[PDB]
Amino acid sequence: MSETPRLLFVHAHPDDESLSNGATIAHYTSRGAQVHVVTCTLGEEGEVIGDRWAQLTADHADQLGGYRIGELTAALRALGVSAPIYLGGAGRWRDSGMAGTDQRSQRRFVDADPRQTVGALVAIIRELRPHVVVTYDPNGGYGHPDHVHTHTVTTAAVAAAGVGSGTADHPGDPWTVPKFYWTVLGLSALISGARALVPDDLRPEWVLPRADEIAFGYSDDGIDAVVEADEQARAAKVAALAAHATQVVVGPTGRAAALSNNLALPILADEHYVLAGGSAGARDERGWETDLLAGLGFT
Amino acid sequence: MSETPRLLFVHAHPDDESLSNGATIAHYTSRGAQVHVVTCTLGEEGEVIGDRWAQLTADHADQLGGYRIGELTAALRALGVSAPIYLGGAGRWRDSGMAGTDQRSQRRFVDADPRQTVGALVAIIRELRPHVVVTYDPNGGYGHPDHVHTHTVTTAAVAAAGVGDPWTVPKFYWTVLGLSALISGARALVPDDLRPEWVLPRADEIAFGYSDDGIDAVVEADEQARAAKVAALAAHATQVVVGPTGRAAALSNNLALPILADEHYVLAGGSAGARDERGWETDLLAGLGF
Ligand SMILES: [Zn+2]
Ligand SMILES: [Zn+2]
Repeated sequence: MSETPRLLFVHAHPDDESLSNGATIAHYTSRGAQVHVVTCTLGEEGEVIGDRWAQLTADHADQLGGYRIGELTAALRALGVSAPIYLGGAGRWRDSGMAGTDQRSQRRFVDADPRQTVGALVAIIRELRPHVVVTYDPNGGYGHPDHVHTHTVTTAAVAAAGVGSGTADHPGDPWTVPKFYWTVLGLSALISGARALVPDDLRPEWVLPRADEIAFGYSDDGIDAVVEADEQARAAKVAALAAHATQVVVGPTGRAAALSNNLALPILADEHYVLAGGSAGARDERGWETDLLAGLGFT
Repeated sequence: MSETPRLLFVHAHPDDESLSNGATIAHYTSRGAQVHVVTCTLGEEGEVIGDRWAQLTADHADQLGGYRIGELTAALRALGVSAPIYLGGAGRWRDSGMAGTDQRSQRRFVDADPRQTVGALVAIIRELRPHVVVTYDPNGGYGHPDHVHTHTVTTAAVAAAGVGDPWTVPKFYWTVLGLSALISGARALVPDDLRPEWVLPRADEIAFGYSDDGIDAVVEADEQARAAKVAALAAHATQVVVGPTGRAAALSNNLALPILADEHYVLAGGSAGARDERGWETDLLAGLGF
């Protein structure tokens, strides 16, 4: 274990950390926890909002990933995290592209040698020795191929990290992650969130989404934990999303945001999780932990 | 010619603005002038110093140009310039690489249609109406293909901008290396100015230095401007490292170079103002009535 708590979030693209776990990250950094984010790709295949950087996309100059390094860096800082960590090194494994898009590249993350991807993340785990690790559920949240792959890699890495390896002269330093969570979308919290939005929250060109285009929400019964952050944490999440300016636009009141598809989304203080490995601590009347560190003895 | 002076520097790659003109840019912005820099490529084909960003290069992830946007932005801000301007839009025309090289892209600046490149720069000039424009000499300084191309495009644009909305650039300069100042700067360096891996230069590693009689103007830096130049170079961390005393720097080849605040120019168009005992203007704006 040790004295200051340590948490690790493993994501696919720049912005995933803020969209999924921004409020949770800021929550824990503000309480003196050591939090790191690992990002598995630079996001080379992203769309761009606005004209200024529009020629950086893969179908033009194809330089978007390098630009998003600065966005990620600023977003992490807003969340209280000091620097990005790109799996295998910045630029190692390329954004694999949205589902269904047939993509040309011989460096795609989904195609990468599991020995290398898993090996890279085992090293990070063993170095950082996180008490909590967080990543996507098996369907990668909304089904993005890198999200699914990030889940597969991270699951395998968590399993390998605590197992003895290395040679007689170079023994591994194994670390068994105490608690392993999937970050997931809470269906009910989202409905509540969308329903609380007023026209003043939206930009004129944004459309509210209907049931069908949203999406893959867990029921309260499928959820094991929540971090219910305060307004200071939520405002950090807002600032982190604003920093990903090519990817995400925050509305006039900071209550809502939208990606390039112009679907308005609420920016919530509550973030939900499924416990995939380890022992739960105390659960409330919903059956949820209210602290990812629960049972680990920091309180 | 509004009485606030307006200056435009046209460069090939991120860092060229600070290596060539950093002190001059800071000198003028600190004095309330309107200064802009146009950068013609993102520098996609650059090498990288250090391991952190090493896989960004064109023979790995090929994403370095997008990363260098932030380096340029920070460098510009250290010089008092609020934002980068990439010719034709960020990413329009690619870094063409060193001479002799070597690439898959057909978006190279050197191969670009003159109508588009010159057209783009003409629009910027008519928009900014600079009193002074600066770019490389005809050999592009040290001969980088993009630097030669930048000179060619800028020269064509300056000529075209004032022909029938039109702006005739009052004064057009080439930024050049001063031979004498480079020799003296190199000589003044001591091993403490360098980092472990760097090599002190000699009479050998010079090349394209202009003589004092071939120079028309100098902007002599005060300490605030030199310090801004040093901060700007430092911001281009993938390309340039400043030494421990801030008096020397080196690119990826590890050849130490003095950080010479005094920057020299050849008047390529327009009329000179007052010259000093060296035969040099000491202000690019000389004779324009500010
Ligand atoms: Zn993603
Ligand atoms: Zn250059």
